[PDB]
Amino acid sequence: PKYTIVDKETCIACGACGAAAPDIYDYDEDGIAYVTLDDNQGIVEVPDILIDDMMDAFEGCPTDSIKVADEPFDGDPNKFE
Ligand code: SF4
Repeated sequence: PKYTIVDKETCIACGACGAAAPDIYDYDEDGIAYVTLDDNQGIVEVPDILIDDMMDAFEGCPTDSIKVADEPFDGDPNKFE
């Protein structure tokens, strides 16, 4: 499976990821992206049909703030660093 999460500390509120994958990423009041599937906890598996959109958003993020993994993040966007 695949899991995703936003490191909100490095996000620059550019708007690209919600356009590339609107069913996965949205923005808080401050314009900072988060994963709507699981309230940015990195615990809900991304549906198979959405993986291509997720990878588009991941590759397109200017500051490498979107994370992807094959194992849950359990709330920590920096788990795999
Ligand atoms: S693409 Fe990256 S920097 Fe831009 S809003 Fe999404 S997470 Fe933030």
